Amino acid sequence: IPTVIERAYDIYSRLLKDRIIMLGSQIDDNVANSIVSQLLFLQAQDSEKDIYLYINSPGGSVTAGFAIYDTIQHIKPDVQTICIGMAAAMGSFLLAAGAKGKRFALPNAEVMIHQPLGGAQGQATEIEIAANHILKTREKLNRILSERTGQSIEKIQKDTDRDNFLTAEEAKEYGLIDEVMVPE
Amino acid sequence: IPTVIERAYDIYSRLLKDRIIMLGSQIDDNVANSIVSQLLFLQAQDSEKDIYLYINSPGGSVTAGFAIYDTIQHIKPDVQTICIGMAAAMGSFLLAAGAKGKRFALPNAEVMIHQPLGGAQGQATEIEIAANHILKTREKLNRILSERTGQSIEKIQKDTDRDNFLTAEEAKEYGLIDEVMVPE
Amino acid sequence: IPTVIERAYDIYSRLLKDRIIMLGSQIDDNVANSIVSQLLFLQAQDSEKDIYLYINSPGGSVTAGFAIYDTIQHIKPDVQTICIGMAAAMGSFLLAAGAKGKRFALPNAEVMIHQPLGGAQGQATEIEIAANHILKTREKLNRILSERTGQSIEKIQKDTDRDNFLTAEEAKEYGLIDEVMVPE
Amino acid sequence: IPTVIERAYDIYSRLLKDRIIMLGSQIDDNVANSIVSQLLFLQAQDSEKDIYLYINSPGGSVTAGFAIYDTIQHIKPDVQTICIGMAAAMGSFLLAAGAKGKRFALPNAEVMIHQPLGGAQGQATEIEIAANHILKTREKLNRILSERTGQSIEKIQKDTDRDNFLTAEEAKEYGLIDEVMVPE
Amino acid sequence: IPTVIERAYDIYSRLLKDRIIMLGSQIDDNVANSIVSQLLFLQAQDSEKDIYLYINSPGGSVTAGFAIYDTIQHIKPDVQTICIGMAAAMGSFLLAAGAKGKRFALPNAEVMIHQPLGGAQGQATEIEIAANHILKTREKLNRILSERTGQSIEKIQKDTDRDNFLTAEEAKEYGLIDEVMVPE
Amino acid sequence: IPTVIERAYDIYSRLLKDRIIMLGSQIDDNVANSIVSQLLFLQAQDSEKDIYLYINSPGGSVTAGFAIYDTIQHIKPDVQTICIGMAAAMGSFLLAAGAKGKRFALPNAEVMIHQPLGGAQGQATEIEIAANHILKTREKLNRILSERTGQSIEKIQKDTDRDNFLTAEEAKEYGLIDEVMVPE
Amino acid sequence: IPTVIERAYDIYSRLLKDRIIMLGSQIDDNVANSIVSQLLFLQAQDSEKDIYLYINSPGGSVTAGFAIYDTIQHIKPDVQTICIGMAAAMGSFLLAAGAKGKRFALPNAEVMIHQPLGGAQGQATEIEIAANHILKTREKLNRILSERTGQSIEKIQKDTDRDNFLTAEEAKEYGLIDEVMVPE
Amino acid sequence: IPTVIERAYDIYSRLLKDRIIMLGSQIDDNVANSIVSQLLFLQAQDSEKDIYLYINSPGGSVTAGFAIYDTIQHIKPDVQTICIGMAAAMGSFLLAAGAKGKRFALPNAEVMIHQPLGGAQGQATEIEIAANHILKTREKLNRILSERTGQSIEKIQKDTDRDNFLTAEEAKEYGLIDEVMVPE
Amino acid sequence: IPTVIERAYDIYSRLLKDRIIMLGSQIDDNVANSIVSQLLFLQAQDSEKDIYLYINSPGGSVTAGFAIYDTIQHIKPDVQTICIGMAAAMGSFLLAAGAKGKRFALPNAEVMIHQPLGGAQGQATEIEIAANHILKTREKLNRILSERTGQSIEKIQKDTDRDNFLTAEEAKEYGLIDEVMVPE
Amino acid sequence: IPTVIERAYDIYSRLLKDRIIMLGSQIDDNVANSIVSQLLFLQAQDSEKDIYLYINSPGGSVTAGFAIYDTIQHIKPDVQTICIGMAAAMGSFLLAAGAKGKRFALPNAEVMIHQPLGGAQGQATEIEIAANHILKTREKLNRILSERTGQSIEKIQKDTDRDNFLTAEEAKEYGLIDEVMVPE
Amino acid sequence: IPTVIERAYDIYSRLLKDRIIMLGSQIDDNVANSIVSQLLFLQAQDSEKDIYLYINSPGGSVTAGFAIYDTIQHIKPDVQTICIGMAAAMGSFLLAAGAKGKRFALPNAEVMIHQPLGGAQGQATEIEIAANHILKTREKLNRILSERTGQSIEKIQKDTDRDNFLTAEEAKEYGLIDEVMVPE
Repeated sequence: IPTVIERAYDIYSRLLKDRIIMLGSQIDDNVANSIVSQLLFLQAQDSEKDIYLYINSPGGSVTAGFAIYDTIQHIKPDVQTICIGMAAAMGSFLLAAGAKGKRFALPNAEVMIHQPLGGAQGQATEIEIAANHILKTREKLNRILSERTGQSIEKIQKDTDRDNFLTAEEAKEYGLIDEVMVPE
Repeated sequence: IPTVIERAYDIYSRLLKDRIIMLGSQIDDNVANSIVSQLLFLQAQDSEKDIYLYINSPGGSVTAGFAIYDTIQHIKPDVQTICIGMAAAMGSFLLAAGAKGKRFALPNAEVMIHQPLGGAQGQATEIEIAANHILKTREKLNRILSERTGQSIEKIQKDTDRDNFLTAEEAKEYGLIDEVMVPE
Repeated sequence: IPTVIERAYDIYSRLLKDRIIMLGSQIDDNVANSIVSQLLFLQAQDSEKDIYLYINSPGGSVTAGFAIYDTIQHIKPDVQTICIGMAAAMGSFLLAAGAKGKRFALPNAEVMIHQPLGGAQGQATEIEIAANHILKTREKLNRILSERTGQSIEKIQKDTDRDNFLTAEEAKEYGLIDEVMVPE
Repeated sequence: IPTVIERAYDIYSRLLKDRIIMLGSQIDDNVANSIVSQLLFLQAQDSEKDIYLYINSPGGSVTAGFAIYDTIQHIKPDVQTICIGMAAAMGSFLLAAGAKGKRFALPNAEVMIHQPLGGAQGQATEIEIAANHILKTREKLNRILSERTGQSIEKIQKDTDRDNFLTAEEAKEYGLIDEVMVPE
Repeated sequence: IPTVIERAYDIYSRLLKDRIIMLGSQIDDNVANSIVSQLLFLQAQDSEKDIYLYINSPGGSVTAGFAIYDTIQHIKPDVQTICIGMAAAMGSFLLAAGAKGKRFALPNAEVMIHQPLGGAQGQATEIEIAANHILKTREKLNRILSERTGQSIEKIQKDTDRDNFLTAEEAKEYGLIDEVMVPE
Repeated sequence: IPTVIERAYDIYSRLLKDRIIMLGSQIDDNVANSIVSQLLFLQAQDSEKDIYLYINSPGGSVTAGFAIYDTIQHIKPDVQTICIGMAAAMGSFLLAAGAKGKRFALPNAEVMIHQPLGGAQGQATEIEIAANHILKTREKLNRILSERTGQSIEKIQKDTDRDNFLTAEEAKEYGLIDEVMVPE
Repeated sequence: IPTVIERAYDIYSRLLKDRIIMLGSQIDDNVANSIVSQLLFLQAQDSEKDIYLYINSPGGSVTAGFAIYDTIQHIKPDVQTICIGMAAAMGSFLLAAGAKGKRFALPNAEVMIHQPLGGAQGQATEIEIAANHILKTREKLNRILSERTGQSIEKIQKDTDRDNFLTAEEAKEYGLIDEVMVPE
Repeated sequence: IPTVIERAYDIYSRLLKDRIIMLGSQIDDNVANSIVSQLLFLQAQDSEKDIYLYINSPGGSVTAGFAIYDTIQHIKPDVQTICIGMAAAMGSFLLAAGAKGKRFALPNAEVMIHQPLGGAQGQATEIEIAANHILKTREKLNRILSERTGQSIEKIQKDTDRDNFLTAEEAKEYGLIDEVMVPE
Repeated sequence: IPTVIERAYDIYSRLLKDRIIMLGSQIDDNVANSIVSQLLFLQAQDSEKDIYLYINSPGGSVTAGFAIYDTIQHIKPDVQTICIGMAAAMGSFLLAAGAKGKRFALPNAEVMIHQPLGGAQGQATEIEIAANHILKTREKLNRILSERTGQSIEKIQKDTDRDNFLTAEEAKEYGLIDEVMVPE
Repeated sequence: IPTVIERAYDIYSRLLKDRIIMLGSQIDDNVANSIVSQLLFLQAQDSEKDIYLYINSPGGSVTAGFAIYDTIQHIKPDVQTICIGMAAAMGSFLLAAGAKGKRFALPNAEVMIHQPLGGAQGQATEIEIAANHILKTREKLNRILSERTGQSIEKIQKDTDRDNFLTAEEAKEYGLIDEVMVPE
Repeated sequence: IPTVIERAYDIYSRLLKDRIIMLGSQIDDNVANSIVSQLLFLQAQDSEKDIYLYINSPGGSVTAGFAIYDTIQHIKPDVQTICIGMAAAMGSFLLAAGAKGKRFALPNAEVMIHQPLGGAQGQATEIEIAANHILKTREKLNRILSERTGQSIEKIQKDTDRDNFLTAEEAKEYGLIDEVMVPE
């Protein structure tokens, strides 16, 4: 909303100039499309200086999440992830997707992990196709999460059966983040 | 709707007196509950004289259908099934469930068979449970249909993949009915 | 709506006692189910004395109509058809379905014939299936109409491409009715 | 609404016993169907004693009106028509359709005549068919009205171009009624 | 819906005369009130001759179910339970509540068990109260179910975590029913 | 819903003949008005033989409840109260209002007590008047409840601050009922 | 809304130039995302000169509030908090989170504290998870509030059971603010 | 809406340059937030030259009003208030809040004072809290009004019981304004 | 949404300066019209340097898709296609439409192919026209897909009968893409 | 949507600078008013250099279409028409209206021709006026189409009776376009 | 919609620079306000050089029309009117209001004239007032139209009784326009 002088920016654009990206909403195709564009742009500016991705998100579309995830992995700069407020579902997935050693959460931020949600309507055959797809998506999520937390696929499976709320400390213990940023 | 004298009946009740049951609507728990009750009543009246079930139905709930199906098989009297207009989905299933040799259709009546429809919302686990259930329901339907038409399970599976519209002649050929009642 | 004494009837029931059936509405599964029931009941009462079906109807469900059509052909008594007001679409089909020599229309009654309407939603394959089904239903209707009017299938096809309004005299000329009842 | 003893009637049924029919609503297929049924019933009871049709109606379906009209002409008993309140559009058409010499109005009743209303949606071809039909219906209405009032088709055409409100005296002068019933 | 002569009954009341009760809908306060009232009436008629409760129900209100359950246990007559179609959730609970040795299902009937569903809105304190209540209700349900199936509380808890669909044979194996009524 | 023969009743009327009243719904003016009428009628029939009031109710209007409460106290017959399913709020108030020594609950019935709910919209002065009224209503309820359970006003006040769920045993311990009817 | 010249600003941006942030709305993810961004930007500009946060807010999302809270604590500059109008719920939480000695309220500003609100729908297990989470969230809030006011956890718990409205003086007395700014 | 050149302004901004603020709408949190910001900005520009607040408002949120009121009293410049059109409820409150000797109304402007409005939903306890809060708010309003008009608290209480419409002269007589600006 | 300095751009425009186009939404006439314009503009800028089209789309209008497809083939520069997130239906069609050797997907991107969806309402003749058109469209799509993947028309037809979800690797194996971009 | 630098343009304006006009939407009075303005402006710039009109449109208002049509014929520069995606109804009319020899379609673009659609509500007289108007409009359209394609009026009449889908090649064969632009 | 460079304009403003006004919408108070303003502006710029008013309008408010009409007559420059597409009702009124000798239509443009439309609700006296006013407005319209076309008031009255559609040639013959602009 508010504007800054230098030429005129909105507050987010001003921060973007310092290689900061704010994710402050649910993740859908628009948000993903914006985040990805910001990442590509920041790389084209300087492919050495690393990027800061603040995350306060309830989650959202799994494929939209992957567009962000893959883009983070694909670019040269390290992307630091900093969780403020809440990082849930696909949000926490992205939190854990920051460059290793540079994934943070503020002391009172919360992390939640759980299985993906979906739906299927129609013929038995169609429902089967949808069910297979969502189960396959869960495997893919769990696999990549296993790699980035160091937890086994079996433990992830069990821990994400229902909503699982984690404190910043517990999140660190789990391997979703590296450090909880103690007040300076 | 209209009334007959003898004591006063509505037209359907009057026909019930002659052991005739009209199925003229979609199949849901109320309809099943009424059809089942009529069947049990008719048996208590006379367990020898057979029963006439006219069927003009687009189908409906699979479990509500099975209430009717199982009740037909469970009582002593033979239940003749006569398709007028249309017998689709669970409706055609019930057509096929009449006493062997006594399943009829009028010359211009239509029969349609296809796979069951359903839906699943929520977690991956939840969707899987629903998917398994509807696929299991399809096997059950196909198995019972195989027994009453004499067609193989494999053929039924292929033939019900999409909407399959059958003429009265084709329905006899298929083994869903025994005879097409030629005008007297 | 109104009641008659003898025991108490509604006006339609009173007329049913004289073997008169009123069709005064669009044709759907409920209406068909009731008309069919009346026909079956009337035959059980006396299978010789013929039946009077007055028709004032804009049409409706093709399958519902066939339930009626087939039942008329199936029972022993002749069913006279008498068109008052309007007999359109499936309504004029049934007008033409009365016993030969006993299909009437009052002088200012109207008849309208046209092709069947429908709809299809979804995948290309599904639309195809629906399209084939409605084309096949049209052939069925045209064939039967051909038989009852004496007009060729080709002429019927052409004449029902769009809405075709006929006067009582034109309907007689076409072979949909036999006589126009001149005022007594 | 209210009930009378003798066996139990509703008020309209009690009056039907005296060969009185009440038309107190707009004319549609249900209403027609009921009025027609009453007429046929009354004839079957006694084909000599004449019938009283009270009319208070804003009009309605032209075809539904013709069902009534043609039925009045077709039966043996004279039908007196007595306008109370308002007889408009198809309503006034029916008022004029009573047996000659026996078409009445009460002193403060109103009559209104005007052209038929309708609609057409779709392709140019479709609109043309609809336009032709409604113009033909207007000719039909004007022709019959000419016959019953004694006014020329050209005068009727001009007088019904817009809404035309008539007093009871003016209605008599026009030939829609024979007598205005002066208070006894 | 339909009527039987003897005096006039509706089909359900006619069956009630033979000590049969139909449960054909979801269970709520109205349904319970009715079922309870039936049971009380049947007992007052004869406290020896046992009662037949047909069940085809998706379930519903837990407390409404308990009104039924407790009334079954409270009256003198044995209450046979016969599952037709589907008995799910509180439905299957009532199925299992029949007199021991007299709990049946038809061959293609389905049974489903799962945990109770609820909701809580408002302050943290309020949500806690609601959570405690529903957990307590679960214990109550599992405890009584344990008693009637012979399965341990721990196994019930695990088996009802998600939707659990059972065939008639599986239901008997589980101890929800005693016999699957083979077609006679 | 269902009908019984003797002359024809609905099930509830048949039970009313045995002095049994079913309360199976929320309590509002209509329900109160009906229960009150049933009580007055039963008294007029026989002022000695006591009455049975089954209660499965989530509660409802406080004043409607009092109409019932006061009528119970005002009539000569003892009114037994039997809780099946759930008696909450004004429901449990009525439960406790039965003749002392004859207030029962079935083993798995639930009781819930809590403070009354309301609303006020408008001017400060208006809101004050509403607030005073609802607080005065709470005192009245607590006072009467104190008298019938033997618990102190202060204890009631504290125990009804939030929703308070009670088992049948707990309800007996509290003094809301006298006995829990163990299965016969 | 309005614009200021210097280059063009909206009024809020103009104030942001002087290190003033306006919180004039309910707190959600957008608002948090903006406030946080403003804070980060202000720090990058000058990490010594302190920041002014005006608060007129009814509250909102607890996690969104924490994103703000943690950011305030994380940055170098002191953040003064000044309550104008109303600071309620998470609003008053943030008011109390300003740098010690620099938390103000205007003389007629109001503060309101109460427990967090939430909801849970679904299975007993799911409701339990939600209940536990909100109860934990309350502990977290009470703990941090205890630290910043100097009141014991037990007192906070009691004082936030229901809505608790405080004047500016009472808020200072409570330790939510340090000073009430007397008119200059 | 319209734009002025100098650099481009909207009309309001152009006036803001001359230290004029327009309040032309109902008072809510946005409006207050904007007015407050304008006030703070104007002071930062020049803390001597006084400020013009034109008021045409039906009133609105009491707390939003107090954010404006307190900011007026807190800043150094005098704030002149000029009522054009209508100043009602919180609107007239703010009118009376301008610097003494500099509160104006145009000759035909209207002022209306009345008590505050609100609402309370829920438990008796909850309604009581809300009632107390709104009564306390009314005292606060009345007290501050008494101070600025010179009328006793008792007189204000009586005069604001219902809607009280005042002419500009009557408003001056009451002490809400100092002068009515006679046309120049 | 956010802004960049150099002159002021939005983030997408900034990327367009580097010949990058973002497709991050469903495909309709507006989106196509924008994408086409971007392509034409980029060619007028430089007809040698190739273009980057990122694709994260659920698909959409087939004709709108073809506007893009044809424009890609029509312009001189090579158009690289890079799938991030999901490319489904017409989305995946466009993916496969990039310059050969320059069609990519990120490791966790998904591709889905299936037949086109549509609808038909109205007369039999009209439905037939619609059915023919959509079948013809499917042939067109399969044919072009066959050319770009190197798979046979027959295999495409079978593979697209229902929803077919593909991993990045599977998509490469199919011939939809050339390379999966491994993290750098 | 996106912006280009040089001074700042939106992408369409940038293309307008090169005498390109995009028609990407249905045709109504706004769209027409814009396209017309663009044509007039482009002429005032340079009356020799010809203009490029890209067309992807489902059609729309016939009179709006004529505003565009007539303006194309009225200005000096040749207007090239290029169909991308789809040109239906009035869309395809405008496609055919480009300067002879300069009417193009991309290889997979579709063209559709059919009769105009409309509606008429009201009196018979009113419907007749509407019907005449739309028939006259069809003649006008067919006439002008005849002139530009070289097909006879009678052929156009027949070919546009229903929806008529054409490929790019077929469109060329028909004389709607001159060339199909083969990929360069 | 689109933008032109010189300083930046929208297309309409660019054309306004050349003294061209586009009327491409229904006429209401906004549209009138805008057109009027453009006229006053153009006059202030140069009161000699004449103005071009293009008209494609279905009509609208009669008083809004008159604001435009009177403004045209009041200003010094000649206003040419050019009808493109359609000029109906108040649209055609304005077309005829252009400077004599400078009222044009393009060859395929349509003109339609008819009486004004309105409505009146309420008391007999209120309806009378409305009726008188709309009749007086018709006289006013007809009188002015008479003056500008040279047709008599009686002919106008007759010709506008119903919708009257005119071709460009017919319009010229009627005197609504002077010339039809043949393609250059």
